Amino acid sequence: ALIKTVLSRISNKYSFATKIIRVDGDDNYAVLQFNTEVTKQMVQDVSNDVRETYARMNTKVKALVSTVGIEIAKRYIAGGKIFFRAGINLLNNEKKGQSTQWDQAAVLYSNYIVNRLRGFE
Amino acid sequence: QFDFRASMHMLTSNLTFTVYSDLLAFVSADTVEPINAVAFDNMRIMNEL
Repeated sequence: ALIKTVLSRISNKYSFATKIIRVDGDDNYAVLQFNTEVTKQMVQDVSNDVRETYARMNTKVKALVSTVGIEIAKRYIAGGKIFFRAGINLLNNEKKGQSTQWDQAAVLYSNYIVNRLRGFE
Repeated sequence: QFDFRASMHMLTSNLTFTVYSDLLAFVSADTVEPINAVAFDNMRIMNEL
């Protein structure tokens, strides 16, 4: 609802079709299509307008506008490629688990495998 | 021999103009709704529903 309202306000200064809006947990992203090829000034203006429109509702947003990739909590796309952060910690844990040292060794190997697949060997 | 008077020529050019490179940068183009896009025979490209 909030992003729909903000995009409605942003349409005041620019003509665009909202292709998709996605609300993925800790991130939101919307793709806006224009009748012209995107310029530097268009990107900067859209970013500033989104930030100011969110501020109009007292929402503090760092509105990042790109043409080629995004960076969200659970993945990021660069150059048409997808990357997943390999930041699973092995020798440190967020909180004490309710498992055994055997199961924690199994989880340690599982985390190592996931990190290796994501590029952290 | 270099004759100063004989070597004077009045070169003529345009006073000023602006040269452009990408003409289509001046054209903003949009598409109609794809559901209503038509083919050469004036009918919609896709009619399945």
